[PDB]
Amino acid sequence: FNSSIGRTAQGKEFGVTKARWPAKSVKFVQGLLQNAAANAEAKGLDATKLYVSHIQVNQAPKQRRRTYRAHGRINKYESSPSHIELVVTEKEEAVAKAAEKKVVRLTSRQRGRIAAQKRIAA
Amino acid sequence: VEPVVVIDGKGHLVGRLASVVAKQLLNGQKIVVVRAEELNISGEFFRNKLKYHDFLRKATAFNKTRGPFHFRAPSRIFYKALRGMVSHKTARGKAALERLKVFEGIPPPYDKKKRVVVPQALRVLRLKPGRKYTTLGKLSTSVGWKYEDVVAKLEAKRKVSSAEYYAKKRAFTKKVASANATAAESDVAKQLAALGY
Amino acid sequence: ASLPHPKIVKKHTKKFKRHHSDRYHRVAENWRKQKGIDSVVRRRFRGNISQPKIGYGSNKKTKFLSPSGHKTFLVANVKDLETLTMHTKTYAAEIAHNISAKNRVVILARAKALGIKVTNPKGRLAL
Amino acid sequence: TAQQAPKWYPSEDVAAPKKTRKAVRPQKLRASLVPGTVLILLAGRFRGKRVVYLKHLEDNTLLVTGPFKVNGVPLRRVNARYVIATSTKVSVEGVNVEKFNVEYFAKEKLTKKEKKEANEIKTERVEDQKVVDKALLAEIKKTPLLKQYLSASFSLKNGDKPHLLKF
Amino acid sequence: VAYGYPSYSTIRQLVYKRGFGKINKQRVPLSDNAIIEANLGKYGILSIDDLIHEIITVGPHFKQANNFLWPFKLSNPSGGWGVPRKFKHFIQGGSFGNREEFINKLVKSMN
Amino acid sequence: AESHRLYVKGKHLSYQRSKRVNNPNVSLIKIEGVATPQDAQFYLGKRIAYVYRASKEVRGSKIRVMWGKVTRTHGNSGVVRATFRNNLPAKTFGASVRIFLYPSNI
RNA sequence: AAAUUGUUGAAAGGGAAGGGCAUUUGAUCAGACAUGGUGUUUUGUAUU
RNA sequence: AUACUGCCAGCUGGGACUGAGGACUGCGACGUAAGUCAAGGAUGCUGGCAUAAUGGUUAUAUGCCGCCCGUCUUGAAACAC
RNA sequence: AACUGGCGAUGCGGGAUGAACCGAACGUAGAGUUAAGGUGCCGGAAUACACGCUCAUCAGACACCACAAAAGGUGUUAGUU
RNA sequence: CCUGAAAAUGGAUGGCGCUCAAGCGUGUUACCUAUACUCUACCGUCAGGGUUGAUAUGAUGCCCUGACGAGUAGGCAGGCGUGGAGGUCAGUGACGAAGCCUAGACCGUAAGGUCGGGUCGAACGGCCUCUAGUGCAGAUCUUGGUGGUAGUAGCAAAUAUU
RNA sequence: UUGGCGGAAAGGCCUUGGGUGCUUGCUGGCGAAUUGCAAUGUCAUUUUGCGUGGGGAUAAAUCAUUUGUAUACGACUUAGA
Repeated sequence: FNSSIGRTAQGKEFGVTKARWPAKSVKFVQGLLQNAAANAEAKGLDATKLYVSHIQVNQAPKQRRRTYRAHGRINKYESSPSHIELVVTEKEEAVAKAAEKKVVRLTSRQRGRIAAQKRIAA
Repeated sequence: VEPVVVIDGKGHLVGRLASVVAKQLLNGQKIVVVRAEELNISGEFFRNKLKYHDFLRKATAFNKTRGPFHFRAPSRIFYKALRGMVSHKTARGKAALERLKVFEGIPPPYDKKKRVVVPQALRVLRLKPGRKYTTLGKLSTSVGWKYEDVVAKLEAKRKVSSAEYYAKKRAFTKKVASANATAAESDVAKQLAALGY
Repeated sequence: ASLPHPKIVKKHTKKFKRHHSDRYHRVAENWRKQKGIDSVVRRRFRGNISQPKIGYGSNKKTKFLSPSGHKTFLVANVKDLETLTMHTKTYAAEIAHNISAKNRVVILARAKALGIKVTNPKGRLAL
Repeated sequence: TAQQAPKWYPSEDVAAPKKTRKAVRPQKLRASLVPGTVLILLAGRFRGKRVVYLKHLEDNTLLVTGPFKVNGVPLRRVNARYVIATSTKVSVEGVNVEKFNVEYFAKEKLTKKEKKEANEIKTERVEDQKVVDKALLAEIKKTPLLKQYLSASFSLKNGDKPHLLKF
Repeated sequence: VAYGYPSYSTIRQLVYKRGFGKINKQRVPLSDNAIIEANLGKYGILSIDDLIHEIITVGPHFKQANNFLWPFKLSNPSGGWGVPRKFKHFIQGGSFGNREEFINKLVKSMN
Repeated sequence: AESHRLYVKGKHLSYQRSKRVNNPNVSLIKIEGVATPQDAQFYLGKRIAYVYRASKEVRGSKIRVMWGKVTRTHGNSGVVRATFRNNLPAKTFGASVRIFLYPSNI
């Protein structure tokens, strides 16, 4: 959602030219981040390995106003509220190992070859 | 079917050579063409000069930087001749064009290597004797190529180094002939003669 | 067990999708014949989708057969299995979707007892 | 339900085939290969190896030997379409060949449970090899270079054109 | 059309290879002497060669014998038409019209 | 010695095609050293294999194969017509093919 | 439910995308030598 | 006693696609007498693999091809709606 | 306006492209031949064979068809008196 | 072959390029490939026929033979699906009906039918028939809901705020 | 290992010395077999790991601040332990 917004050097660190400072969005996310950190503290989590593992903003129902246009016309003047949710988890180690055993199917000629290679080799 | 076929363009017709190479590239033969400046076009120099001026006319009217790009180097003129014989806008055509390299003179990786000719495209085999023809180097210079004089000095260098190797080659081969003359009248050589060798 | 059954590879295994059902959401994929005056599909232009035609019809002695060679009969109860008793090599039972799990066990037991192949003898359980 | 019993019924018993008029006539082998001819194998474990042709077997299959002493190819049987017959011929007179047949190479196939989860030669078979090879070697020595001929595996070389290549 | 004068060889080959009788408005392959005798026996034509004979040497019962034969369904010529363009007269280097004896080569390669 | 070839070097040239319609079920194959139809008759009926590699080992191999046969000759210049068990992918135009010496007649 | 949206995740992308035939590659899946030589040498022997 | 033409129910090879179809019949061929056969449509033998290997689906890539549908109209992809 | 064949109502191969031209009209597949049109490369198919002719400081290059004329040239070739 | 021969964006023997041609006239072959021709399989349609045979096979059943298949406007036929009605399956079902989602499966040329998995909570199907307010992509269609545009146009008259 | 040569894209060529294998130049001994009558029947790199170990010299850009030779914003020109 960056069409025809301004450019800045503070987007260089992200490899963009277009960036902004959404104060109201940042404050709301800060209040949610604080709620999540408080939720983790009451959950006994480490609270120094916590990272934003899930975060998502979708549209809450529109708050509807109206705006007056030329020649006695009315248009919508709508808010686009947000549902925000996020999940903070602490970073862990490798999840698992031991990939597939992959039960092998060889033909008769394949078995004879490796048996011949095995005796040829040492 | 060789891994790379290196053709020298000297005394070759650009169109017929472009046709042969394009077929080889499509069939999977990597090709490099050297001596692009000594390539030939049929017709007098004035004819082929006028034709490139006609090609020079064509350009996008509202922005000349998107129109046809008129490459002046003799290697690029051959490349243009070949790209017209390849479906270059398809992925298969890009792959065939990648298998081709064109050079003026012979850059270092190829003046130690074998050079072949295409009899279908050779000028002394194709053109009727007495018929006027254009050398690519002179044509390219006239339309704005800058490196004819540079190539001539670097080609003179390569040739004179190439002359020493051949005289060395003749030196090494004559020692075989005279030593084989003394190792001659052998039963093995007689037996091979009876057996086709 | 048998002969190498007909319908070897293909007559037309691809779905006949409705034209422009890939273009608009409102156009469902259920086959509809284009009736337009200018339709490239109706006029059979090269490079367009194929329309269903009676020539695609399957061999009569293989038509309606599963890959196993049995025809599938929908069965709602054990009594619906009586018709399949003596034709276990040409028919197979399919337990209807709305049969309870307790009654599904009974139909499975009877079909296995008389050697009736069931097309879906694994519903309502895991392996 | 739709129907208590379908109005039409299929067949219960399995149809019997009718009498096929296809008699199995003997194979007509090509003339290039006669017993004693040096062959070249084109496929299998011994692809490219040179073995002499010994006998035409009952299952349309050539019987050949290296000899095993010469190139490691035992008394074996090959498909006639997977060999190349050459003009080099050693006389097959002196080696008895009447004891070889399809029953000679009876297999005793493996069982399904026998499976290579991780990854012998009969005395008569090897003794038969020692009899055929000594009789066939004894004739190989009459042509010089032939024992060295039979050891070298065949390969195509850059420029070798099989349609023009005479064997 | 292309037409001309067929010899005995091509008529024999036409009837043997592509010979079908019009029987009950149906195109049934000849394939047997009985099939001709059952339909043309009243005219004395009892064998396939009896039918061929009534065609090559135009006999009194040619019309019945010829109409009994279904129209012959030939292939395109095996080696081509021998000309770049069919739809000129044979005399003009085309293919249509009367080629007197050269119909035999064209038909045999089509049959 | 160092040479171990028993097949003939061949190039997959294209599908059988008209100007604008191609038939993938038939492939046109060049045989190395064959420039006339008469020399191509030797290879009629001979087995062909397009040999290619895949990153996933399937049945103890990372090398997969499609088999075929030389069915007839094509044109005047030694190209032959070939059909494969599965048609060739058409990214293999210009790719190498192996024409074997079996089934053999010499 | 759909449109529309945040979007397990996968994939593709040099001036649209989408489609048809064909194969390849990836992913994914249905169908199969389970009881019928002995009327039965083992195997919880009327469970074959 | 021959690069031409015609004919042969003359001969000898090399490739390809197809195998439809019965619980029992027809027309024929071949030896001088157990009957066989290439005669109203494939069998015999031999391997490998009982698994995603073949195949179905779907995504991509590749080759070639593919203008936006409805409508009125002689004529629509239309710079017609 | 006449006769016919077409397009409209029709895809398919060819004429790059195109309602009508050429070829051929269409169930779903396979093999073999072809049509019209082609076979330097794009592009499947002879940079084949044979005899000539033409060099253009705007060559020419295939019906419908996407144009060119009168008049001229010891340019070149053949021919007539 | 050349002159005659002048038009407007850059440009089209289809393009490249071609000069004892890859040009032009002609001859001879070889070769390429259409949904056309030949042959074979399978679908359908139509036509012409056979069949009252045993303690298994409703005769609109079973079977044999041949030909044919383009289609707008339009006609007809056989079917697919929807709401309700009579009859039946002494049908399915809270041990889960209906509905919905599912680049899962099967069947049918198709309309669609069946089924696996998920969600779900009270009804609902098959078959023989009856009946109709019975099938949508369009009507600048109706009502409702929602996009791209787009965090864009903009939120600058009335002196001015700290 | 010693001498050179090669800048067009050299990135590769020739080398004098030692060691070290092989050598089918010629003649022997032993082995191979059952991959079952074919099945590519598998023989040549980019990149990764709290990989292995033998070495190797221990930086900058960007934001922010600043500048006006620059500037709609970005961008630019400067300065700044």
